[PDB]
Amino acid sequence: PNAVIGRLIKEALPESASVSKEARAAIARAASVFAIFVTSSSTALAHKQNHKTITAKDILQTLTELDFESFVPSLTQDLEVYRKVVKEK
Amino acid sequence: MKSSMDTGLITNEVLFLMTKCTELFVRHLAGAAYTEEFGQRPGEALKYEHLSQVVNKNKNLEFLLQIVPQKI
Repeated sequence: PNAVIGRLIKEALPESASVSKEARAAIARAASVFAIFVTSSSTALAHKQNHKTITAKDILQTLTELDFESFVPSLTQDLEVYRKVVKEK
Repeated sequence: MKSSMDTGLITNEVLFLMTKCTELFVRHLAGAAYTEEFGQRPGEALKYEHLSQVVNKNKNLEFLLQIVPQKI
């Protein structure tokens, strides 16, 4: 969370840019709320269709619903590859 | 009802997707804050002000208003 997020931020910004000890803290806190919010929401959407657990489609729908639809493409391919390695060993 | 508390379990497939998109969000957030302030100018210093600025100027980042205040 403190280590892997610094690599995420360095990977997203120009290799020559920089982030203050302050900005990186905010980003990390934000990543946390983001995750709680998305789960909270995905949980909500899952009950609106009144089914027991949260599917990957519920999270995929909550993301497009929260305006983070640019995410869904990559996440679906990621989900495709995941489902494959699982159906093997 | 102590075998039905174990209802609504989070699956491996879900931990995965949740982790993958939180990383996407971190990268999205960092990068949006930078572009929105420096555009395509390189070697710049992203300060706190920029992050509160993108949270202010973005509707999907609305939920971060309380967690990323105007003044640190």
